[PDB]
Amino acid sequence: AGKKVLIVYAHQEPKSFNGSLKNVAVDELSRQGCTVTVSDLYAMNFEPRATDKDITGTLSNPEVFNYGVETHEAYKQRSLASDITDEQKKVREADLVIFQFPLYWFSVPAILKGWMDRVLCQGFAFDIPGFYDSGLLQGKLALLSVTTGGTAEMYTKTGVNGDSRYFLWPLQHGTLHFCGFKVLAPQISFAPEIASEEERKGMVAAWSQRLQTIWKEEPIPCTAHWHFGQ
Amino acid sequence: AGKKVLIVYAHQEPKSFNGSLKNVAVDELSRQGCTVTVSDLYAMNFEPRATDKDITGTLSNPEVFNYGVETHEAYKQRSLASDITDEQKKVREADLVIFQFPLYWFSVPAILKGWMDRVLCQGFAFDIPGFYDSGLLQGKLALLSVTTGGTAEMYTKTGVNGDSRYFLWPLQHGTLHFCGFKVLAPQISFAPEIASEEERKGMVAAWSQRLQTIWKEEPIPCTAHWHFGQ
Ligand SMILES: Cc1cc2nc3c(=O)[nH]c(=O)nc-3n(C[C@H](O)[C@H](O)[C@H](O)COP(=O)(O)OP(=O)(O)OC[C@H]3O[C@@H](n4cnc5c(N)ncnc54)[C@H](O)[C@@H]3O)c2cc1C
Ligand SMILES: Cc1cc2nc3c(=O)[nH]c(=O)nc-3n(C[C@H](O)[C@H](O)[C@H](O)COP(=O)(O)OP(=O)(O)OC[C@H]3O[C@@H](n4cnc5c(N)ncnc54)[C@H](O)[C@@H]3O)c2cc1C
Ligand SMILES: COc1cc2c(cc1OC)-c1cc3cc(O)ccc3n1C2=O
Ligand SMILES: COc1cc2c(cc1OC)-c1cc3cc(O)ccc3n1C2=O
Ligand SMILES: [Zn+2]
Ligand SMILES: [Zn+2]
Repeated sequence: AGKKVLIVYAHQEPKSFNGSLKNVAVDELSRQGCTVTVSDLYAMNFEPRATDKDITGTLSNPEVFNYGVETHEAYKQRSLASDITDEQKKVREADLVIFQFPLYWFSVPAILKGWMDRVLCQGFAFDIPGFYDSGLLQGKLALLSVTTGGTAEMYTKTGVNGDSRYFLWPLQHGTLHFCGFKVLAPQISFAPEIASEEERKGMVAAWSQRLQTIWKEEPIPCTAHWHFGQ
Repeated sequence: AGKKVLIVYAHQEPKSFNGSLKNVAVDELSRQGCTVTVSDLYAMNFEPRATDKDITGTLSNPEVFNYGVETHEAYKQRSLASDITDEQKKVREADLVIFQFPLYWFSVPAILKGWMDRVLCQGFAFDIPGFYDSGLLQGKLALLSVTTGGTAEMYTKTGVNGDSRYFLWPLQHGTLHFCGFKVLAPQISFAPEIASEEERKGMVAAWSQRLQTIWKEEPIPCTAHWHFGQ
């Protein structure tokens, strides 16, 4: 060994700027000798809803359904639906998880929100006492690669949309950090669509360039102060 | 006369704490003589995924699928999927929209994130320009009614999960304010699974009692400072 990378990718269109950034991630990490896996959520028609279908066979209480409880129990009893256990297997084996998505409403698209809701269950991603620093996925790196509609000016502390780190908190701290990940600095590709075919190629290339030294990188301190303070 | 209310409700179990909060809201608004509609997302089997199935007419650009561009043009042409347009009709008629959901990863369950992704499209909820204070849904009130797993103390600036207002940002500001809603103070029912019987009953009745005077409330100043202080 050797390192393993999972790219969780959430875009409808392979020719898109998200497609290109995913293809460049695959090419470059593959070049370096890395083991690479991609979850293309839309091509998988990945199920985003948290429902009782997520548990196979019979339920620990079919009278009052409690998703958190029943999925925890199904995880321990190897009874989670196979789309979920497949995703968990890829996360278990990965040293680095990259999420590649367009910003939808200051967050992840719903299909990707559902991956997080469904795959990162109690028992697998976290437990009492295994959370934040002690989360079950400790030692793994996570990285957000996000494209925006709005320009970098719009995302400053006194722009319309506030500081980028404001929306990153629920994903980076609330989700990734809670599960044990060390979170690398986000990669935000601002406003690809109102940009020349040449600021674009430079955005794709700095992503490609950045992946070259990805393993030497230091994890951000994932704190309230990092996201909000000075 | 004569207010209209929409409750967008995202929970699997009618007998849950969310279910109760939703029932008391129906009962209380109904008692006041308000017109009440409930979108029960899980029971509608609501589609969270933003796909090309959401447009039924000729695509603007059939070679490269762009979801934001296609749904904007489908909106103006009236070729959006009818599940989207049924929701837009409920929103259009409403004076107040209440979101009732359990916090999933510092945000909304994916089914409800899909509601926001698919229903609040360009042309309907905002335009460029015509957002934030100029958003197209100006005039309407919005309220988040959220239940948590973590306690109020968790949930504080010096607690593990940070201040509760940190995770409201993408939802209150990035989504609702952007579309032009005035945002009412969120209702957060902290840690109902941990609470005693009387503490739960008191939480239900606090919601009930708040709704009695709901139309006399001023919105919050929905800004970086309200969310983040400092
Ligand atoms: C429901 C919804 C909610 C949204 N919410 C927000 C929000 O909160 N905040 C916000 O800022 N935005 C938001 N947006 C806008 C969204 O984030 C952007 O539309 C998106 O990030 C653009 O990424 P893309 O890959 O789809 O762009 P694309 O349109 O696919 O890419 C831009 C251009 O680059 C070209 N291209 C493809 N590959 C390459 C490459 N090899 N090199 C050079 N050019 C290439 C493409 O052909 C295209 O012309 C939202 C959009 C939707 C639909
Ligand atoms: C995928 C996922 C992600 C999550 N992420 C987070 C997170 O990021 N942060 C966080 O804090 N939490 C998180 N949670 C926890 C979640 O927010 C809570 O479990 C949820 O808010 C609890 O609400 P509920 O309606 O399901 O409670 P229930 O378990 O249904 O309610 C608790 C008790 O109240 C009882 N009850 C129902 N109605 C009444 C009434 N009329 N009067 C008195 N008692 C009543 C119920 O019968 C039950 O016994 C997550 C959970 C999941 C499954
Ligand atoms: C500049 O900051 C934003 C840009 C955009 C949106 C939201 C933003 O701040 C909350 C947004 C929602 C949205 C929804 C669609 O269906 C299509 C495009 C969208 N869009 C953007 O370009
Ligand atoms: C106290 O703060 C949290 C509580 C909980 C979660 C995340 C939290 O902080 C980010 C969370 C994720 C989660 C996922 C499941 O499948 C079932 C239960 C869950 N759970 C909680 O109780
Ligand atoms: Zn953190
Ligand atoms: Zn605001």
